[PDB]
Amino acid sequence: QRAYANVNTSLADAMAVNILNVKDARTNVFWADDAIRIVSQPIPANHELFAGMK
Amino acid sequence: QRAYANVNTSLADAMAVNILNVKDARTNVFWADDAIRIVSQPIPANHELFAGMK
Repeated sequence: QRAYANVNTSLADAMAVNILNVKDARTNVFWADDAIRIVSQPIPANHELFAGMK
Repeated sequence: QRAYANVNTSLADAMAVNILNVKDARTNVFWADDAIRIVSQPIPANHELFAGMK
């Protein structure tokens, strides 16, 4: 399990939480291409079961 | 404009109007033909948005 470590230390008891967005700002987004996907499934309204609608 | 004048005299200030219905008698109507226009227009139900019906 320790082979998957990312942070160097565990959360302590009294640790203060910093807030990185202090002020309103317009974002700039960057990623490696692989990170985001779009999953899409078809909706079968062409099936025999729907005979009313075109 | 005077070509359209159908009356010899404009309305005075104090002038007696005369209502001609003193009784409930049932009408007898006469007109010169083409005095009543009947306007018609189709209802377009054949459109593809209506496809769920004949």
